[PDB]
Amino acid sequence: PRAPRTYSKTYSTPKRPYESSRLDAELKLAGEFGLKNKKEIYRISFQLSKIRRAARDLLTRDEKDPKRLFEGNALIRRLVRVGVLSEDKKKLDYVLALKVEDFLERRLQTQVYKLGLAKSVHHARVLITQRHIAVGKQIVNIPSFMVRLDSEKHIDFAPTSPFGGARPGRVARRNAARKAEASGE
Amino acid sequence: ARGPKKHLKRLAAPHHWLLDKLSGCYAPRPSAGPHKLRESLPLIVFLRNRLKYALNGREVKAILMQRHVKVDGKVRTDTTYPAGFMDVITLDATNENFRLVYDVKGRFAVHRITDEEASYKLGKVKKVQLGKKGVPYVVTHDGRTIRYPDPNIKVNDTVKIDLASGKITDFIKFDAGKLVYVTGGRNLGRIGTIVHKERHDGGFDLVHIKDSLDNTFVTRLNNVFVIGEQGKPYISLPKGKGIKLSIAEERDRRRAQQGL
Amino acid sequence: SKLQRKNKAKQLRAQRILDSIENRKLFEGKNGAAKIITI
Amino acid sequence: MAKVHGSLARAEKPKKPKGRAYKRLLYTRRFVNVTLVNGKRRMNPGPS
Amino acid sequence: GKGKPRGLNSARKLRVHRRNNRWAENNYKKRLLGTAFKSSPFGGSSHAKGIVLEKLGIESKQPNSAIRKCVRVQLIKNGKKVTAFVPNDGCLNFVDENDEVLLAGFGRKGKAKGDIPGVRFKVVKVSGVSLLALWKEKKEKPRS
RNA sequence: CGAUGGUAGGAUAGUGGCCUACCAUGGUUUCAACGGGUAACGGGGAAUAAGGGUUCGAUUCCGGAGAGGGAGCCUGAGAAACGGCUACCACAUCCAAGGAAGGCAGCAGGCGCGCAAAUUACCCAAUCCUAAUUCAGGGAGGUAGUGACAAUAAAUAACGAUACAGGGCCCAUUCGGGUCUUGUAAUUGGAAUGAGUACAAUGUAAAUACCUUAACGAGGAACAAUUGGAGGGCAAGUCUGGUGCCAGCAGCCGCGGUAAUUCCAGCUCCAAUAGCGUAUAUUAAAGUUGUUGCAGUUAAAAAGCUCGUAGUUGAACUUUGGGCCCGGUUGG
Repeated sequence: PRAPRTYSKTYSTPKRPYESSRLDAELKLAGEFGLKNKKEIYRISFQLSKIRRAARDLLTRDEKDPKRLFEGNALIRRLVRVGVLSEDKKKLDYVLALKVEDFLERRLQTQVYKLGLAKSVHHARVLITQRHIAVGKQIVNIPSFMVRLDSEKHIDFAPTSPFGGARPGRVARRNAARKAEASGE
Repeated sequence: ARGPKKHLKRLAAPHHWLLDKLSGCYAPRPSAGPHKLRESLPLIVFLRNRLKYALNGREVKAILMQRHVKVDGKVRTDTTYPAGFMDVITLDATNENFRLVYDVKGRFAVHRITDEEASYKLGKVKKVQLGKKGVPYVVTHDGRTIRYPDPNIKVNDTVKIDLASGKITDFIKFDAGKLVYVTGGRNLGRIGTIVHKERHDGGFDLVHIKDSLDNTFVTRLNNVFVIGEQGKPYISLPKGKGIKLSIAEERDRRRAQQGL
Repeated sequence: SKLQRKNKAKQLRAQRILDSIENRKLFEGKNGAAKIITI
Repeated sequence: MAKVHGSLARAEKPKKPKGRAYKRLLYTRRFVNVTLVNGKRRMNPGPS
Repeated sequence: GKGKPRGLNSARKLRVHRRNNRWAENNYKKRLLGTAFKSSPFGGSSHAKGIVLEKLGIESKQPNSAIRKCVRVQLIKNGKKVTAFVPNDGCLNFVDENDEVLLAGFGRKGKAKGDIPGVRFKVVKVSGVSLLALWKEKKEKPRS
């Protein structure tokens, strides 16, 4: 034998499948941000609905209760460090009215279009996938990075991509090898 | 089964050795020796999971066969010899001398000591009896028998042993207000002093111990190891010195110390 | 009791597992076999 | 009837775009334009 | 006073009445007596293979009326026989016989006031080939 | 024919009706004994979950039992051992017919069964155990092949131009003066890139693959997404074609008796995107198992009538008040 390897499932579908007032607000997020399927939106409601449950009972036990103070001021501290809670909303009741696009506005697909690198929200997810953008020194290629707050200011192009750096791709090299040698013949 | 068992599986290994749960399938099983099974630490968990000197099992046997590693002034080559509490591990080609003693969160700590403290060893007193041909002896917690003691020694006291000749220099009694180490249970590794000790006839006796910051707790009698009189131990204590810090107090004490 | 398996088992297959024996085991290997092999 | 075994790749209608681009297409065809039948609503209708 | 005891040392009457008349929940009685083995033609299984005896034609009498095509079969693990159903060769042209077939159940309960009459099973594949792969014509029945 | 106790022996590593002698007549039970069923190995734990709960646990860790079925013993610190021996029972192998041998619920692999489950591969490099021992051994264990069992990350297109439209904010004189948004124009342009292939290097016990990287690799019309539905529940059609080619008919209300606002097909739309498509179990929905928390006449449901076992449940009362003083953290 050996030890077993833990895993977890990360989303959850909803109870009523075909009812129309749900189906549109999911649609207007998938066109606003450009997400592939609605499994990507269930992924952000799961993660939210365990944050909300975690604060939902530290509120029940008393104040000046040392489990509220150790597990509270860490949950608050992690949400600000990625930049979802506002810096003036550092109180535990304020996380109970958090919303689902306050995480959706921190992905790399959304934080690169706002910071002036791509002309549309679909020019982001194809710029990232093809290894062009590199926070720090690291080419990432995941459209759901959830950028930390003190590293919003490091995003740029890559020191290998033809856009922000060296040699052109194998169209322009192929076109230069289609015309410059063909200038004599 | 039919005889003794000889393998130890990986998840059943004792937790405070901190073997990672993916590298293999079995753990080292400690040999029969001076200290009990789940209260000791083999020489392979020391020399490759604490000091990081060796990178294999095949490297540890290459160290032990060159006759470097001693315990208590005696050479060992058993690759799972069971070193336990208060043992002295004297390497030679580095001139380092170690002493096995407890951490505060419940672990076996790396401790360097001098070249003069490594000439002796404490040990408590598990029984005192009258042997064959009328001579008496005394049994320590690691199993040394020593004939001809002073008559004023009783059980649960503490002797001091000279590792050269295997003999006794002096001893400490057991009463109220002494320095005491705690070697088993939940408050494991804390140091304090005796308030008083109540007794239950035909049961397990309880001591009450006060810290230095004056907060108290209770354990059974056998998890209590006398060290010295108040303010004066006989051994070199680790950092923290057996003070329990609450988890609130040790986040920010790590925060303000983070100035590197 | 539940010997009714050994009733229904050892009295479904006893002759259907008998129609295909000796065509398979007339080739026991000291005298009675000759397997013809071409390459 | 069956599959053709020769599909090695070493060395009537126009298509639809498949994937995240199809979600882009649906966003336009009901949320950047309009279709009515006199205020009353029978969108994606029968041609009459 | 509700007709049930309330006092504190009363836990034995309360738990021995509850399993007493728990025997009217209709599918808890099926599970403890274990009638799934002793009466059901499958014994407690999803699917089962049989071998087809003959073609049958069955009809539905009151308000509905048409020509429902079914099939006899005999199960291999059991020897007992049932009548299955084959779905919508309404052209009347897929009789087949002395073949190996795989049954299943309907998600069963129904309405036979139109008299869509008393069968309980269906057919999902035949002779090692799915049914829909023949109706949508992706395979054809294996023979030499 | 030891069932419950007393006294003395025998036997064992040792206590004990464990066994044997003489004696006593005990021990269990409606607070369920004793017997019957179990498609029952027990726990750590698992799925569902407002709270209470219902249903599982053959299966990576610890404990017990077994080695075709019963019984018996040898060697040993340790076995009533089966990769030890001996008997009978059920099996079955070779035979010059005198005889002689045998146990895959270890690892790969069998022709059997059934709805139902992988290679007769490479090595001791790691993890650890054994030996007279650093060196030898290990199907324990590691590495690959076969694997839509389950779980995580996310390709299948993104940018321009004119064009023709409209809306559009505005210059509006009215034009277009700006800002837009689409719409489409087998209207036109150039850039990006890994699926795949493959020098090297790195990986590894040796290799294979993933990370890195020369040369190669697209208008993509072909490097082309699929399963299920389009009266109602429940998102989506007033569309044309059958002589009812290829009619009960779709979980349940039902739709067929030509042309159907459901069958059979074409077109266009909807839902999930790797389908949860169908089948069988179980959980929520279920206050349709009700401690929390149901139902009393007419809807399923209060026994013909009073005395009375066990079980459950049972009125009130017996040291309150007054005074002084220290020392906590909170609003301050």
